[PDB]
Amino acid sequence: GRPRTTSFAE
Amino acid sequence: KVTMNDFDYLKLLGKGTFGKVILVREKATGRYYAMKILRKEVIIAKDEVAHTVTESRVLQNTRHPFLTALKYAFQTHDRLCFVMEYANGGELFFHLSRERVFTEERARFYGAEIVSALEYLHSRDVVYRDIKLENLMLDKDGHIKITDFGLCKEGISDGATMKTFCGTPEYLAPEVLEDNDYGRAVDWWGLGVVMYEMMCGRLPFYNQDHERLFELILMEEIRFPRTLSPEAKSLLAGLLKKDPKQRLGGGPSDAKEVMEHRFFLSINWQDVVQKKLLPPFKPQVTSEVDTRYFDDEFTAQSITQRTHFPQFDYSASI
Ligand SMILES: Nc1ncnc2c1ncn2[C@@H]1O[C@H](COP(=O)(O)OP(=O)(O)NP(=O)(O)O)[C@@H](O)[C@H]1O
Ligand SMILES: [Mn+2]
Ligand SMILES: [Mn+2]
Repeated sequence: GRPRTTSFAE
Repeated sequence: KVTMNDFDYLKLLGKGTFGKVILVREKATGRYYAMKILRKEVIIAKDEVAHTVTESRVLQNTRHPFLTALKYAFQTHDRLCFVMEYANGGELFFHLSRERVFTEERARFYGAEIVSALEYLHSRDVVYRDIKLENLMLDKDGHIKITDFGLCKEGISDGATMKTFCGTPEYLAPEVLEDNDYGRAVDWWGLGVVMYEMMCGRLPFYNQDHERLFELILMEEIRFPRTLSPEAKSLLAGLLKKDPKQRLGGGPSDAKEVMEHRFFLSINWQDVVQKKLLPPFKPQVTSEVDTRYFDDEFTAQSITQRTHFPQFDYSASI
């Protein structure tokens, strides 16, 4: 499966 | 000088939580490109100016066959634009989601090209930090094209460290999930996660809740299918070692440790960078506007000096 993954930045 | 009206906006290729990528055609040349459009107001409000300038600088100053090349970098009164070479073959994510799993030889081909690209980046003192299937594209010939340099960090030579808590949740290295600083070895963990997905058909660690996922990355041990070759199990166990110092590629020689691993014994590293190896899959695109390797969720969507960003306004010589 696995859905779309998005990035982040603190 | 390059402007917004010099291009024909055809269709949406991808969308992030910050910006969008549209397939464009340059009016004067008739050539097709992928334009990453970022909104200035969102970037300034989230204090992400430094990362966006770095994305531009890395795209401008890098030259490698497995890295997406930049044609133009320009800006308007409210938008920032990157005119990159178009990767007709789509994301590795599209292909893997369809095929469920790749053979070890197919994974070796893609892995070798990513290692070559990461070696080049590390030699130019750049750490990528966002290795993922959505960022690994295929060109019209079937070769890897790493895109999205949004979380890159420049000036990181040898054992130099970084402090920003960033990346993609499912791909984060255990050391990034700890306090203080981390080194360049985070890119090898990322390589490990994509190689695992390609050969085992799933992420090594997964949970919909990020808090539980972070516990898995830090505490859970990796499992391998019984049928996976010993050389593949060894590559994955090495790249996915939790301690960066014990990780394959985590030592002073960096990429050399990965390149010399037995899984890559049949690989000639000069043949890889010179594109002499035959791709195991060639994208079956009929035209330059054929987006069959991009998700319908994106392609079916209809598209409609104090704020001056430094180190932009570029035009390629080659
Ligand atoms: N050069 C390119 N050619 C074709 N498609 C591309 C190209 N660059 C990006 N894309 C597509 O557009 C999507 C989003 O672009 P990307 O540069 O990753 O945006 P982003 O906002 O930085 N994403 P992320 O930070 O990963 O959440 C990618 O996942 C690709 O599917
Ligand atoms: Mn991305
Ligand atoms: Mn990004």
